[PDB]
Amino acid sequence: LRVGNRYRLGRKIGSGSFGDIYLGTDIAAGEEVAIKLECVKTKHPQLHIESKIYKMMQGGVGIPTIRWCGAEGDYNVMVMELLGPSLEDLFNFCSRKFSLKTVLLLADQMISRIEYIHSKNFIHRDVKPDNFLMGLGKKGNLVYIIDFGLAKKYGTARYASINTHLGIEQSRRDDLESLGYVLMYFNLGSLPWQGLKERISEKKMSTPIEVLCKGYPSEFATYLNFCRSLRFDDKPDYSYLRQLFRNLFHRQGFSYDYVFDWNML
Ligand SMILES: CNCc1cc(-c2cn(C)nc2-c2ccc(F)cc2)ccn1
Repeated sequence: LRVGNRYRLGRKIGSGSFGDIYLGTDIAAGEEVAIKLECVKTKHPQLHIESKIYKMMQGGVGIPTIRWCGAEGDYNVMVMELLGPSLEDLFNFCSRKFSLKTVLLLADQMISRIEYIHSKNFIHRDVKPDNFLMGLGKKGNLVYIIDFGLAKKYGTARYASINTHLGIEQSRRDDLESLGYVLMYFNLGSLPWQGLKERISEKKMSTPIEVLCKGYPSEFATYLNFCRSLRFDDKPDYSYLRQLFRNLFHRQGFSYDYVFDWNML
């Protein structure tokens, strides 16, 4: 199917917040792309608002390039460069187990992605593994951050901060606290409040950070304690948090070579 004079629409990949994702080809450039579709007539149009956020974020490391934006038939269309699998897909492919080196390589980039979004006056509000994608080819070592559908100028229950479960307005600290649960999720293979059948808020609040992080380097606990200590309007010390993991990376004797667990398959 023809899209905006130069794109050929392929099949559905998955779904984002407020729209389905499809494979595509940029016919003029000879490159595969990813296409997000939104019904023109939806009660709450958001595709064009999100495109403006991506546009403002352009130039930042690990911010995907948006190639075209417009309307075609029954849909609002956004075209993005093709990226690789999400960290959730890669975690599942690695049998839900990442080495400490992989977790630390990912933490370094992920803290930087969040800091960049915050430097652009936005909070993401949905920090989770499926919102981080690895690049392809020459950009294969790069962690990209996606989905600005829930973003706000200053989510998922499993990774929500305690302040979020309390019903408090999300701020910079909440994006970082979510990353801290994402990091522990990669370390454990699961979180203690996962698969409960409300109950998540109670389980999170009754699980001390020292119990959550037991058997893992103290840095994961120190990271979460720092995020929980941040005030609503506080500018987080991103450099301190990256240095916490960097010092542990050096103590372990690891090389910053971008060779992740999946690269060894
Ligand atoms: C997973 N690799 C294919 C892939 C998927 C995506 C992708 C995923 N999700 C949940 N959303 C998007 C997306 C695609 C286009 C767009 F305009 C806005 C967002 C992106 C690139 N490459």
